[PDB]
Amino acid sequence: DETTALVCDNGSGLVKAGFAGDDAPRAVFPSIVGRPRHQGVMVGMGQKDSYVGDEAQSKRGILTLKYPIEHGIITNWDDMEKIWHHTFYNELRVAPEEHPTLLTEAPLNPKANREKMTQIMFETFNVPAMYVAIQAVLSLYASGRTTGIVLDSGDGVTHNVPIYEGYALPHAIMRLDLAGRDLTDYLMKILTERGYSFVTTAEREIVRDIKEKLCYVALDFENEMATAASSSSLEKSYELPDGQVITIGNERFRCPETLFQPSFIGMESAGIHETTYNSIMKCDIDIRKDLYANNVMSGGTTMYPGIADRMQKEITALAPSTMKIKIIAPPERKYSVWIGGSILASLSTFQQMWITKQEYDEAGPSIVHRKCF
Amino acid sequence: AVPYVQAFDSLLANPVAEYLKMSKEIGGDVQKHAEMVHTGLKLERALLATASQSQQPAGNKLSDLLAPISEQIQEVITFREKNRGSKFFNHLSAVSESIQALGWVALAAKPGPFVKEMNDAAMFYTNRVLKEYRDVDKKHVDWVRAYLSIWTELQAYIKEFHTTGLAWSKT
Amino acid sequence: QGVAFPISRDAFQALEKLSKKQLNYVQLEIDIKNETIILANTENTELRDLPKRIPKDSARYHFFLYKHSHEGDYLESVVFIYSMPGYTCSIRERMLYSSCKSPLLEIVERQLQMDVIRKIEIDNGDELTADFLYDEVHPK
Ligand SMILES: Nc1ncnc2c1ncn2[C@@H]1O[C@H](COP(=O)(O)OP(=O)(O)O)[C@@H](O)[C@H]1O
Ligand SMILES: [Mg+2]
Ligand SMILES: [Mg+2]
Repeated sequence: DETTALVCDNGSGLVKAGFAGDDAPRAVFPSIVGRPRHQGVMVGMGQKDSYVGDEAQSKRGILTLKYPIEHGIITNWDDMEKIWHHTFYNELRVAPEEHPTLLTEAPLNPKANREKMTQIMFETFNVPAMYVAIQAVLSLYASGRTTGIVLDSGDGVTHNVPIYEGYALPHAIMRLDLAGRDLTDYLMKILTERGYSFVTTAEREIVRDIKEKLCYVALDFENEMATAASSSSLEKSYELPDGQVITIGNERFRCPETLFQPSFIGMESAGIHETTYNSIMKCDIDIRKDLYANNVMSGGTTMYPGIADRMQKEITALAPSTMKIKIIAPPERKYSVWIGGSILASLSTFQQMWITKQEYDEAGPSIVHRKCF
Repeated sequence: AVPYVQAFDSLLANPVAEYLKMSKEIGGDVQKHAEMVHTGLKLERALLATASQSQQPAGNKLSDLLAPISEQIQEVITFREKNRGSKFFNHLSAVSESIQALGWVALAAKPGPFVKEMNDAAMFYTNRVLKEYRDVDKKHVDWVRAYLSIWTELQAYIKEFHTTGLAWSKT
Repeated sequence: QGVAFPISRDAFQALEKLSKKQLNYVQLEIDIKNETIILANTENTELRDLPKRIPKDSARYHFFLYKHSHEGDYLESVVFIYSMPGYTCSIRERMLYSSCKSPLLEIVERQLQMDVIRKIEIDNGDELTADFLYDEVHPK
C-alpha cells in the first residue's frame, strides 16, 4: 500500500476501491451526496452543507439525496469530485499524487466525459499516472473469453454489452434504468403491503440484506406463486440485528421477478431477457451465434440464485430452436469489474501502459482514446 | 432545581452513566469518545439550569448561550473524523452522526422529532456494530443498547417538559 | 490493445515451423508468475486427435493446421484456439489468457504472416469435431 496502484470502480450506486493485487476491493461505499432538506432552524450545531456515501445514507431522513451518475453516466461533476476525494482521503486513506490510478468506465461513455475524468484526476487529484478500462470488457475477460454479451446489472443501471475480441459494439448496447436499489425499494414496498414496517435508513439496510440473502429468481414464476399460496415450503426465516426472527414467503422471488417483468414497479420497459435478445439482434448476423453461446453476467444484481437458469430459459424461448445458448455466471461476478482491474494493474507488464502526467501534458486530452484496453 | 433540571440529572445518572460504564469496558477510542459525549451532556445540563431561571434571550446573548454545546458537538465529530483508521470506526460513526441531537435546545419547534432522526442516524451504525460483535463480546451489544437509551430517554424527557421547544422561564 | 507478454524463443521457432507447415500443431501456455508466453507442446496432430490436445484442468492457446476440402480446394489453414475449461481456472488465469490473446495474435501475423483463418474460443476438446471446425471456418 506504499506506492501500490489504485483500482477505482465508480459504480452507478457503489464505489469499489482498493489496491492492485488484492483479491477484493478494500472500500465499498454508496456513490451518493446528501444535502440538508431545509436551510436551517439552528446555526452550526455540527451541521455540514453536504454529506457523502454512508454519512449521507445514515442521515437520509433529514437530507435530499443525489447520485452523481444518471442513466449510467457521470453527470454531476462537482458531486463526483466529492466522491473521488472521499475515496482517496477518507476510505483508502492515501495521497493520490503517490499512486497510479486505474478507473473503470460505464458503457456508451462520451469521449468528452472520459477526457473530463482524466482532467480531474491529473489536475485536481494530481495522480502520477492513469488508466481507463471499460467495466464490461474487464468482466468478460475475467470470465475467460474475449467475445460475448455481458449482462451488467448493478445498483442504478443494467446494460447488455455485446463485445467482439475485447471491443464493445456501441450501436448494439442496451440500457435499462432498473437495477439493485430499485429491487431493494420494491422489496420494502411488498414487505410493507404484507404488514411489516421498514422505513428508517437502518431498516432500508435490513431490507437490502434480506434481498441479498433470501431472494431468488423462480424458473416458472406462476408455478412458484401457486406453491407459495398452498404451501409454506418457500418460507425463509430472517434474523433482525436485535435478534427478532421474521418469516418471508413469495417476496423472495417476486422482488427479482421485476428484472424480467418491469411492470411490477409500473416501469414501461422490456425485461432483461428481451433487452439481451434485442442487443444480440442489433449486431451483424454472423457474430450472433457467438453472443448466444456467451451470455456473461456481472454485477451485484446478477447474484440471485436461479437468475442464470431463468436467463437460459428466456433466451432459448426467443432465439432460433437450433441455437446453442449458454449463460456464464462467474462466482466472482459481484466484483468481477474491480477484480479484473486489480489483476491488470498488478502486472509488471502493465507499468508501461499507464498514461503518465508527462504524457498527458505533451499529447493533450486525445491520449485517453489512443491508450486503450 | 425545577422538575426538568432534576429530570435531566436523572438522565445523566442513569442511561448516560451506563453508556460511560460500557465505553470504559471497550476502552480505547470508544472510551475517549464517551468522555467528549459526557462533556456535551454536562454542557446541556448547564444550559437547562440557565433556561430554568431566565427568560428566552435573543441574538448575541442566545448565541453565547448555545455556543459551548455547538462547539462540543464539533469536538465529538472531529474526533471520529481524525480517527478513520480506528479499530472501532462504526462505534465512533454511530456517535459522530448522532451527537447533533444535543442541538435540540436551539430549535424553535419540534425538538422531539429531531432527536428521533438523530437516533435513526446512530442506528445505521449501531446495527453494523451488532452484526459484527453479536458473536464476539456481549459488551458491544450492551454498549449499543446503552448509547441508544440516551436518545430514547432524551425524547421522553423532551415530550414531558419541552414538547414545543426548550421551556425557558416566564418570570 | 491488451497486455503483451513476451513469447519465448522456443514458442516463436515452433510457430515459425507451423507457418512453413513443418509442424501441424503448436500449444502455448502462459507462465503467470513470469508474465511470459512459453511453448507447451508441438505434438503431431491430425484432426481426429485434436480433442486429445485440449487440457481439461487449465486454459491454453493453440495454433492448429486444419487440412480440409472446401469448394474443390484443399486448404491447409491455421486455426487459433483459446481453450478455457471453466472454473478449474483461477480468475487470474482467465484474466491473463483473455488479456494476452490480442497482442499474441498481432505479433504472430506481423512477424510470421501466419494468416490465421479463424480464432475460436472453446470450453472443451470434445466440441472440436470435423463438422464444428468446418462450420466455424466456413459458416453458411
Ligand atoms: N448477493 C446479492 N444478491 C442480490 N443483489 C445483490 C447481492 N450483492 C449485492 N447486491 C446488490 O447489487 C447492487 C450493487 O451492485 P454493483 O455491481 O456493485 O453496482 P454498481 O456498479 O452499478 O454500483 C446493490 O443494489 C446490492 O444490493
Ligand atoms: Mg458497476
Ligand atoms: Mg465457445
